[PDB]
Amino acid sequence: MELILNEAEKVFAMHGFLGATLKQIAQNSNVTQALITYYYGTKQNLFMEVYRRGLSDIDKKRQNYLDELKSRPEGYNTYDIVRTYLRPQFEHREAGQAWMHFARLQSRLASEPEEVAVPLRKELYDHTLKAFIHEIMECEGEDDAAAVSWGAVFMVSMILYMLRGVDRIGELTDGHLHAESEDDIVERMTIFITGGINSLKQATQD
Amino acid sequence: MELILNEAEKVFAMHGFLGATLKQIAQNSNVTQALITYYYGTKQNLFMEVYRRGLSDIDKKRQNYLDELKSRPEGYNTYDIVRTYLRPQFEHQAWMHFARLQSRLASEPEEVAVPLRKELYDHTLKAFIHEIMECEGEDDAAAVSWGAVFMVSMILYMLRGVDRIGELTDGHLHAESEDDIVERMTIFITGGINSLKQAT
Ligand SMILES: O=C(O)CCC(=O)c1ccc(=O)[nH]c1
Ligand SMILES: O=C(O)CCC(=O)c1ccc(=O)[nH]c1
Repeated sequence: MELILNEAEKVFAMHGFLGATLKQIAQNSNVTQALITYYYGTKQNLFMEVYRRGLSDIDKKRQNYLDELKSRPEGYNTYDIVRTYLRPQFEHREAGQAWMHFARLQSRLASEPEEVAVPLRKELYDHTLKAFIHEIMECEGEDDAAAVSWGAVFMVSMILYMLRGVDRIGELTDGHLHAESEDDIVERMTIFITGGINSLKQATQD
Repeated sequence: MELILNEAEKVFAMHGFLGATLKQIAQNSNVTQALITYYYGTKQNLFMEVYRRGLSDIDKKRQNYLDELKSRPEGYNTYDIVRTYLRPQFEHQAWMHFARLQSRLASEPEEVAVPLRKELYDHTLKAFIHEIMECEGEDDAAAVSWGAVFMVSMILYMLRGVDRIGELTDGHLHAESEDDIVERMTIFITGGINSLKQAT
Protein backbone atom coordinates (compact mmCIF):
# COMPACT_ATOMS: atom_id res chain seq x y z
CA MET A 1 0.00 0.00 0.00
CA GLU A 2 2.70 2.68 1.06
CA LEU A 3 6.34 1.64 1.78
CA ILE A 4 7.61 1.58 -1.81
CA LEU A 5 5.91 4.91 -2.50
CA ASN A 6 7.58 6.53 0.51
CA GLU A 7 10.99 5.32 -0.60
CA ALA A 8 10.32 6.32 -4.18
CA GLU A 9 9.26 9.77 -2.93
CA LYS A 10 12.55 10.20 -1.06
CA VAL A 11 14.71 9.10 -3.99
CA PHE A 12 12.80 11.31 -6.49
CA ALA A 13 13.06 14.26 -4.07
CA MET A 14 16.86 13.82 -3.83
CA HIS A 15 17.76 12.95 -7.42
CA GLY A 16 14.85 14.02 -9.62
CA PHE A 17 13.02 11.79 -12.08
CA LEU A 18 15.97 11.14 -14.40
CA GLY A 19 18.59 10.53 -11.69
CA ALA A 20 16.35 8.22 -9.70
CA THR A 21 16.68 4.52 -10.47
CA LEU A 22 14.31 1.69 -9.71
CA LYS A 23 17.45 -0.16 -8.50
CA GLN A 24 17.98 2.29 -5.67
CA ILE A 25 14.27 2.37 -4.78
CA ALA A 26 14.12 -1.44 -4.71
CA GLN A 27 17.26 -1.65 -2.53
CA ASN A 28 15.96 0.96 -0.09
CA SER A 29 12.55 -0.80 0.03
CA ASN A 30 14.09 -4.29 0.49
CA VAL A 31 12.25 -5.70 -2.56
CA THR A 32 13.18 -6.51 -6.16
CA GLN A 33 12.87 -4.21 -9.13
CA ALA A 34 10.51 -6.76 -10.67
CA LEU A 35 8.07 -6.31 -7.78
CA ILE A 36 8.09 -2.53 -8.11
CA THR A 37 7.49 -2.91 -11.84
CA TYR A 38 4.70 -5.37 -11.13
CA TYR A 39 2.81 -2.80 -9.05
CA TYR A 40 3.68 0.45 -10.70
CA GLY A 41 4.69 -0.31 -14.28
CA THR A 42 7.23 2.31 -15.26
CA LYS A 43 9.36 4.73 -13.36
CA GLN A 44 7.15 7.43 -14.86
CA ASN A 45 4.02 5.84 -13.46
CA LEU A 46 5.68 5.41 -10.04
CA PHE A 47 6.50 9.12 -10.09
CA MET A 48 2.87 9.88 -10.95
CA GLU A 49 1.65 7.69 -8.09
CA VAL A 50 3.84 9.60 -5.66
CA TYR A 51 2.27 12.86 -6.91
CA ARG A 52 -1.26 11.37 -6.97
CA ARG A 53 -0.98 10.43 -3.34
CA GLY A 54 0.49 13.77 -2.23
CA LEU A 55 -1.90 16.02 -4.17
CA SER A 56 -4.99 13.97 -3.35
CA ASP A 57 -4.77 14.94 0.34
CA ILE A 58 -3.84 18.53 -0.52
CA ASP A 59 -6.81 18.97 -2.87
CA LYS A 60 -9.16 17.29 -0.41
CA LYS A 61 -8.14 19.88 2.18
CA ARG A 62 -8.56 22.72 -0.33
CA GLN A 63 -12.09 21.48 -0.99
CA ASN A 64 -12.91 21.32 2.73
CA TYR A 65 -11.63 24.85 3.30
CA LEU A 66 -13.57 26.15 0.32
CA ASP A 67 -16.75 24.48 1.64
CA GLU A 68 -16.13 26.19 5.02
CA LEU A 69 -15.89 29.53 3.22
CA LYS A 70 -19.21 28.99 1.46
CA SER A 71 -20.92 28.29 4.83
CA ARG A 72 -19.81 31.60 6.41
CA PRO A 73 -22.79 33.84 7.09
CA GLU A 74 -20.84 37.03 6.27
CA GLY A 75 -19.46 35.66 2.96
CA TYR A 76 -15.94 35.61 1.61
CA ASN A 77 -13.64 37.25 -0.87
CA THR A 78 -10.55 36.80 -3.06
CA TYR A 79 -8.19 36.96 -0.11
CA ASP A 80 -10.02 34.04 1.49
CA ILE A 81 -9.94 31.93 -1.68
CA VAL A 82 -6.22 32.43 -2.17
CA ARG A 83 -5.51 31.55 1.46
CA THR A 84 -7.61 28.46 1.04
CA TYR A 85 -5.56 27.37 -1.94
CA LEU A 86 -2.22 28.04 -0.23
CA ARG A 87 -2.76 26.69 3.28
CA PRO A 88 -2.64 22.96 2.56
CA GLN A 89 0.72 23.30 0.85
CA PHE A 90 2.29 24.92 3.96
CA GLU A 91 0.46 23.61 7.04
CA HIS A 92 1.85 20.49 8.77
CA ARG A 93 2.46 19.35 12.38
CA GLU A 94 5.89 20.85 13.04
CA ALA A 95 7.83 17.51 13.01
CA GLY A 96 6.37 16.55 9.62
CA GLN A 97 8.60 14.19 7.59
CA ALA A 98 5.92 13.21 5.13
CA TRP A 99 5.34 16.92 4.56
CA MET A 100 9.02 17.74 3.94
CA HIS A 101 9.68 15.15 1.26
CA PHE A 102 6.67 16.03 -0.84
CA ALA A 103 7.35 19.76 -0.40
CA ARG A 104 10.89 19.31 -1.62
CA LEU A 105 9.77 17.08 -4.44
CA GLN A 106 7.28 19.70 -5.71
CA SER A 107 9.86 22.45 -5.34
CA ARG A 108 12.02 20.66 -7.91
CA LEU A 109 9.20 20.21 -10.40
CA ALA A 110 10.54 22.76 -12.89
CA SER A 111 13.69 20.74 -13.42
CA GLU A 112 11.79 17.56 -14.36
CA PRO A 113 11.57 16.68 -18.05
CA GLU A 114 8.50 18.00 -19.90
CA GLU A 115 7.66 14.42 -20.95
CA VAL A 116 6.70 13.70 -17.33
CA ALA A 117 5.80 17.23 -16.19
CA VAL A 118 3.19 17.89 -18.93
CA PRO A 119 0.91 14.91 -18.22
CA LEU A 120 1.50 15.39 -14.51
CA ARG A 121 0.20 18.96 -14.36
CA LYS A 122 -2.62 18.14 -16.82
CA GLU A 123 -3.90 15.37 -14.56
CA LEU A 124 -3.06 16.75 -11.08
CA TYR A 125 -2.74 20.54 -11.04
CA ASP A 126 -4.80 22.04 -13.89
CA HIS A 127 -8.32 21.12 -12.85
CA THR A 128 -7.96 22.55 -9.35
CA LEU A 129 -6.23 25.66 -10.60
CA LYS A 130 -9.02 26.27 -13.09
CA ALA A 131 -11.53 25.76 -10.28
CA PHE A 132 -9.65 28.33 -8.18
CA ILE A 133 -9.68 30.81 -11.03
CA HIS A 134 -13.42 30.14 -11.43
CA GLU A 135 -14.13 30.71 -7.73
CA ILE A 136 -12.30 34.02 -7.77
CA MET A 137 -14.24 35.11 -10.87
CA GLU A 138 -17.53 34.47 -9.04
CA CYS A 139 -16.54 37.12 -6.47
CA GLU A 140 -17.86 40.71 -6.56
CA GLY A 141 -15.57 43.13 -8.39
CA GLU A 142 -13.90 40.23 -10.24
CA ASP A 143 -14.74 40.25 -13.97
CA ASP A 144 -11.21 40.33 -15.47
CA ALA A 145 -10.16 36.76 -16.32
CA ALA A 146 -6.68 37.76 -17.52
CA ALA A 147 -5.83 39.38 -14.20
CA VAL A 148 -6.93 36.35 -12.21
CA SER A 149 -5.41 33.85 -14.60
CA TRP A 150 -2.01 35.61 -14.62
CA GLY A 151 -2.37 35.91 -10.85
CA ALA A 152 -2.80 32.13 -10.67
CA VAL A 153 0.34 31.52 -12.71
CA PHE A 154 2.35 33.87 -10.46
CA MET A 155 0.86 32.23 -7.40
CA VAL A 156 2.17 28.86 -8.63
CA SER A 157 5.64 30.31 -9.10
CA MET A 158 5.56 31.54 -5.48
CA ILE A 159 4.32 28.20 -4.14
CA LEU A 160 7.07 26.20 -5.84
CA TYR A 161 9.73 28.57 -4.67
CA MET A 162 8.55 28.83 -1.03
CA LEU A 163 8.24 25.01 -0.92
CA ARG A 164 12.08 24.94 -0.97
CA GLY A 165 12.21 26.01 2.66
CA VAL A 166 15.14 28.39 2.01
CA ASP A 167 15.39 31.47 4.19
CA ARG A 168 15.70 33.82 1.24
CA ILE A 169 14.24 36.79 3.10
CA GLY A 170 16.92 36.28 5.75
CA GLU A 171 19.65 36.10 3.12
CA LEU A 172 18.51 39.34 1.51
CA THR A 173 18.03 41.31 4.74
CA ASP A 174 21.30 40.32 6.47
CA GLY A 175 19.28 38.21 8.93
CA HIS A 176 17.08 41.10 10.03
CA LEU A 177 13.84 39.56 8.71
CA HIS A 178 12.62 35.99 8.76
CA ALA A 179 9.36 34.20 8.26
CA GLU A 180 7.74 34.00 11.70
CA SER A 181 5.86 30.78 10.88
CA GLU A 182 4.19 28.87 8.07
CA ASP A 183 1.13 31.01 8.63
CA ASP A 184 3.13 34.23 8.27
CA ILE A 185 4.40 32.90 4.93
CA VAL A 186 0.86 32.00 3.81
CA GLU A 187 -0.41 35.37 4.95
CA ARG A 188 2.26 37.32 3.09
CA MET A 189 1.80 35.28 -0.11
CA THR A 190 -1.95 35.75 0.11
CA ILE A 191 -1.75 39.54 0.51
CA PHE A 192 0.85 39.82 -2.22
CA ILE A 193 -1.18 37.75 -4.71
CA THR A 194 -4.47 39.48 -3.91
CA GLY A 195 -2.93 42.92 -4.40
CA GLY A 196 -1.16 41.85 -7.57
CA ILE A 197 -4.39 40.55 -9.06
CA ASN A 198 -6.01 43.88 -8.18
CA SER A 199 -3.25 45.82 -9.89
CA LEU A 200 -3.49 43.71 -13.05
CA LYS A 201 -7.23 44.37 -13.08
CA GLN A 202 -6.83 48.10 -12.29
CA ALA A 203 -4.18 48.53 -15.03
CA THR A 204 -6.50 47.17 -17.74
CA GLN A 205 -8.35 50.30 -18.91
CA ASP A 206 -8.15 53.16 -16.29
CA MET B 1 36.67 29.30 -23.85
CA GLU B 2 33.59 31.03 -25.24
CA LEU B 3 32.82 27.83 -27.14
CA ILE B 4 33.37 25.59 -24.12
CA LEU B 5 31.21 27.83 -21.98
CA ASN B 6 28.36 27.69 -24.51
CA GLU B 7 28.50 23.91 -24.58
CA ALA B 8 28.79 23.72 -20.79
CA GLU B 9 25.77 25.99 -20.55
CA LYS B 10 23.72 23.64 -22.78
CA VAL B 11 24.69 20.52 -20.87
CA PHE B 12 24.03 22.11 -17.47
CA ALA B 13 20.68 23.39 -18.75
CA MET B 14 19.64 19.87 -19.85
CA HIS B 15 21.03 17.75 -17.01
CA GLY B 16 21.69 20.06 -14.07
CA PHE B 17 24.97 20.37 -12.20
CA LEU B 18 25.09 16.81 -10.87
CA GLY B 19 24.01 15.05 -14.08
CA ALA B 20 26.38 17.07 -16.25
CA THR B 21 29.77 15.50 -16.91
CA LEU B 22 32.95 17.11 -18.14
CA LYS B 23 33.12 14.10 -20.53
CA GLN B 24 29.99 15.16 -22.34
CA ILE B 25 31.02 18.83 -22.42
CA ALA B 26 34.44 17.94 -23.80
CA GLN B 27 32.88 15.69 -26.48
CA ASN B 28 30.38 18.35 -27.53
CA SER B 29 33.16 20.98 -27.61
CA ASN B 30 35.59 18.75 -29.56
CA VAL B 31 38.33 19.12 -26.92
CA THR B 32 39.71 16.98 -24.09
CA GLN B 33 38.57 17.00 -20.47
CA ALA B 34 42.09 18.02 -19.52
CA LEU B 35 41.77 21.23 -21.54
CA ILE B 36 38.50 22.13 -19.87
CA THR B 37 40.08 21.47 -16.50
CA TYR B 38 43.05 23.60 -17.52
CA TYR B 39 40.84 26.65 -18.16
CA TYR B 40 38.07 26.19 -15.58
CA GLY B 41 39.37 23.98 -12.77
CA THR B 42 36.38 22.10 -11.39
CA LYS B 43 32.94 21.37 -12.73
CA GLN B 44 31.69 23.68 -9.99
CA ASN B 45 33.88 26.51 -11.19
CA LEU B 46 32.79 25.91 -14.80
CA PHE B 47 29.18 26.17 -13.64
CA MET B 48 30.00 29.43 -11.87
CA GLU B 49 31.68 30.81 -14.97
CA VAL B 50 28.58 30.07 -17.01
CA TYR B 51 26.54 32.01 -14.45
CA ARG B 52 29.16 34.81 -14.16
CA ARG B 53 29.05 35.38 -17.87
CA GLY B 54 25.25 35.30 -18.10
CA LEU B 55 24.60 37.54 -15.07
CA SER B 56 27.38 40.01 -15.85
CA ASP B 57 25.59 41.16 -19.03
CA ILE B 58 22.22 41.10 -17.30
CA ASP B 59 23.41 43.22 -14.37
CA LYS B 60 25.23 45.59 -16.70
CA LYS B 61 21.94 46.20 -18.53
CA ARG B 62 20.11 46.65 -15.23
CA GLN B 63 22.66 49.29 -14.26
CA ASN B 64 22.29 51.12 -17.57
CA TYR B 65 18.50 51.17 -17.31
CA LEU B 66 18.71 52.39 -13.72
CA ASP B 67 21.11 55.19 -14.77
CA GLU B 68 18.62 56.17 -17.50
CA LEU B 69 15.87 56.37 -14.85
CA LYS B 70 17.97 58.66 -12.66
CA SER B 71 18.55 61.05 -15.60
CA ARG B 72 14.83 61.54 -16.27
CA PRO B 73 13.78 65.13 -15.51
CA GLU B 74 10.37 63.91 -14.31
CA GLY B 75 11.79 61.29 -11.90
CA TYR B 76 10.74 57.65 -11.50
CA ASN B 77 8.88 55.25 -9.23
CA THR B 78 8.64 51.66 -7.96
CA TYR B 79 7.00 50.45 -11.16
CA ASP B 80 9.98 51.78 -13.15
CA ILE B 81 12.54 50.13 -10.86
CA VAL B 82 10.87 46.72 -11.01
CA ARG B 83 10.61 46.91 -14.78
CA THR B 84 14.28 47.86 -14.91
CA TYR B 85 15.16 44.76 -12.89
CA LEU B 86 12.99 42.39 -14.93
CA ARG B 87 13.57 43.51 -18.50
CA PRO B 88 17.12 42.19 -19.00
CA GLN B 89 16.04 38.69 -18.00
CA PHE B 90 13.41 38.60 -20.72
CA GLU B 91 14.70 40.73 -23.56
CA HIS B 92 16.93 38.60 -25.71
CA GLN B 93 19.52 30.62 -28.76
CA ALA B 94 22.02 32.16 -26.33
CA TRP B 95 19.06 33.57 -24.47
CA MET B 96 17.11 30.31 -24.25
CA HIS B 97 19.84 28.22 -22.72
CA PHE B 98 20.70 30.63 -19.91
CA ALA B 99 17.03 31.19 -19.23
CA ARG B 100 16.40 27.49 -18.90
CA LEU B 101 19.49 27.06 -16.79
CA GLN B 102 18.39 29.71 -14.29
CA SER B 103 14.86 28.24 -14.26
CA ARG B 104 16.28 24.99 -12.84
CA LEU B 105 18.30 26.70 -10.14
CA ALA B 106 16.17 25.43 -7.26
CA SER B 107 16.98 21.83 -8.08
CA GLU B 108 20.78 22.39 -7.92
CA PRO B 109 22.60 21.25 -4.77
CA GLU B 110 22.94 23.86 -2.02
CA GLU B 111 26.72 23.36 -2.09
CA VAL B 112 26.78 25.12 -5.45
CA ALA B 113 23.61 27.25 -5.14
CA VAL B 114 24.56 28.99 -1.87
CA PRO B 115 27.87 30.50 -2.99
CA LEU B 116 26.36 31.18 -6.41
CA ARG B 117 23.54 33.40 -5.14
CA LYS B 118 25.81 35.03 -2.59
CA GLU B 119 28.29 36.06 -5.30
CA LEU B 120 25.90 36.73 -8.24
CA TYR B 121 22.32 37.53 -7.14
CA ASP B 122 22.33 38.96 -3.61
CA HIS B 123 24.18 42.25 -4.11
CA THR B 124 22.01 43.37 -7.01
CA LEU B 125 18.83 42.31 -5.24
CA LYS B 126 19.80 44.26 -2.15
CA ALA B 127 20.55 47.25 -4.39
CA PHE B 128 17.09 46.88 -5.99
CA ILE B 129 15.46 46.77 -2.55
CA HIS B 130 17.45 49.86 -1.58
CA GLU B 131 16.41 51.77 -4.71
CA ILE B 132 12.76 51.03 -4.05
CA MET B 133 13.11 52.19 -0.44
CA GLU B 134 14.47 55.54 -1.65
CA CYS B 135 11.14 56.18 -3.44
CA GLU B 136 8.36 58.35 -1.99
CA GLY B 137 5.72 56.39 -0.05
CA GLU B 138 8.19 53.52 0.46
CA ASP B 139 9.30 53.18 4.11
CA ASP B 140 8.31 49.55 4.78
CA ALA B 141 11.37 47.32 4.29
CA ALA B 142 9.49 44.08 4.99
CA ALA B 143 6.99 44.73 2.22
CA VAL B 144 9.69 45.47 -0.33
CA SER B 145 11.96 42.65 0.82
CA TRP B 146 9.18 40.05 0.69
CA GLY B 147 8.20 41.55 -2.65
CA ALA B 148 11.73 40.93 -3.86
CA VAL B 149 11.62 37.28 -2.79
CA PHE B 150 8.31 36.77 -4.57
CA MET B 151 9.65 38.60 -7.60
CA VAL B 152 12.50 36.06 -7.76
CA SER B 153 10.02 33.17 -7.61
CA MET B 154 8.19 34.71 -10.58
CA ILE B 155 11.36 35.29 -12.57
CA LEU B 156 12.56 31.71 -12.16
CA TYR B 157 9.20 30.29 -13.12
CA MET B 158 8.66 32.53 -16.16
CA LEU B 159 12.18 31.77 -17.32
CA ARG B 160 10.94 28.26 -18.09
CA GLY B 161 9.29 29.61 -21.25
CA VAL B 162 6.18 27.49 -20.65
CA ASP B 163 2.82 28.84 -21.84
CA ARG B 164 1.12 28.15 -18.53
CA ILE B 165 -1.55 30.78 -19.05
CA GLY B 166 -2.44 29.09 -22.36
CA GLU B 167 -2.59 25.70 -20.64
CA LEU B 168 -4.95 26.95 -17.98
CA THR B 169 -7.29 28.93 -20.29
CA ASP B 170 -7.77 26.37 -23.08
CA GLY B 171 -5.61 28.52 -25.36
CA HIS B 172 -7.81 31.61 -24.94
CA LEU B 173 -5.10 33.70 -23.28
CA HIS B 174 -1.41 33.93 -24.06
CA ALA B 175 1.55 36.12 -23.40
CA GLU B 176 1.65 38.49 -26.34
CA SER B 177 5.40 38.99 -26.10
CA GLU B 178 8.30 39.16 -23.69
CA ASP B 179 7.33 42.75 -22.96
CA ASP B 180 3.75 41.76 -22.08
CA ILE B 181 5.20 39.23 -19.62
CA VAL B 182 7.50 41.87 -18.13
CA GLU B 183 4.62 44.35 -17.92
CA ARG B 184 2.31 41.91 -16.15
CA MET B 185 4.99 40.82 -13.68
CA THR B 186 5.84 44.46 -12.99
CA ILE B 187 2.24 45.46 -12.28
CA PHE B 188 1.64 42.37 -10.17
CA ILE B 189 4.78 42.88 -8.05
CA THR B 190 4.21 46.61 -7.61
CA GLY B 191 0.63 46.02 -6.42
CA GLY B 192 1.66 43.13 -4.19
CA ILE B 193 4.31 45.28 -2.51
CA ASN B 194 1.67 47.94 -1.97
CA SER B 195 -0.68 45.44 -0.37
CA LEU B 196 1.99 44.15 1.97
CA LYS B 197 2.72 47.72 2.99
CA GLN B 198 -0.99 48.62 3.33
CA ALA B 199 -1.66 45.49 5.45
CA THR B 200 1.07 46.32 8.03
O1 LIG C 1 3.13 25.09 -13.19
C1 LIG C 1 3.54 23.95 -13.26
O2 LIG C 1 4.41 23.56 -14.00
C2 LIG C 1 2.87 22.87 -12.47
C3 LIG C 1 2.77 23.23 -11.02
C4 LIG C 1 1.39 23.72 -10.66
O3 LIG C 1 0.59 23.95 -11.52
C5 LIG C 1 1.08 23.85 -9.32
C6 LIG C 1 1.98 23.55 -8.31
C7 LIG C 1 1.64 23.68 -6.99
C8 LIG C 1 0.37 24.11 -6.71
O4 LIG C 1 0.01 24.26 -5.57
N1 LIG C 1 -0.47 24.41 -7.71
C9 LIG C 1 -0.15 24.29 -8.94
O1 LIG D 1 16.51 32.62 -5.14
C1 LIG D 1 17.40 31.89 -5.53
O2 LIG D 1 17.57 30.75 -5.19
C2 LIG D 1 18.47 32.44 -6.43
C3 LIG D 1 17.89 33.13 -7.62
C4 LIG D 1 17.90 34.62 -7.46
O3 LIG D 1 18.18 35.12 -6.41
C5 LIG D 1 17.62 35.40 -8.58
C6 LIG D 1 17.35 34.85 -9.82
C7 LIG D 1 17.09 35.64 -10.90
C8 LIG D 1 17.12 37.00 -10.72
O4 LIG D 1 16.90 37.75 -11.62
N1 LIG D 1 17.38 37.50 -9.50
C9 LIG D 1 17.62 36.75 -8.48
